[PDB]
Amino acid sequence: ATGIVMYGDETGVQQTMDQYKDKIESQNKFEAKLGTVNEKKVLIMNKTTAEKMVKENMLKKVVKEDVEPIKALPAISDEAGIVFAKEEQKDVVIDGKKMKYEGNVVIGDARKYTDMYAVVSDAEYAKISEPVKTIGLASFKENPKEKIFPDIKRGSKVEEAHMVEVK
Repeated sequence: ATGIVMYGDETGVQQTMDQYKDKIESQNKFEAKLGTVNEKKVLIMNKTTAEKMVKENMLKKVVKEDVEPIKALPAISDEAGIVFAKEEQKDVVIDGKKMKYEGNVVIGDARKYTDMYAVVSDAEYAKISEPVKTIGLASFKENPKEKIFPDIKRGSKVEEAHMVEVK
């Protein structure tokens, strides 16, 4: 793996990219809102953002003890947002709207930063008041696992980070 997915405030994610800019060959920033539902964390994004994550192969279905990138985002509409979680969850309500369960899909190669992931229409997302967070994907020119990754984890710029296999 040569990718690192990081989560946190935009400024912390950006500062981290900046620190390692000459070592990074590509990067992607995705905005989401981090909230809670039923004592669990939920990372909420809009359709436009989730579609872009699918194009980077960053939404991955959990399969046995591994992961496989989803190739299409399930249908999203104002009357039917979706939720991804480890187990079936049919009572997830976000901003008064019940989400439709769409399986055990995670960002990157493991469940990090949240318990569940929700995707709602762009118009629905605009109405959610929860704090905005940035999900950053950095693809490194060379293996960053032995020094860069632990330094990011020990640091205080991002809230969470994990190694991932890039597209």
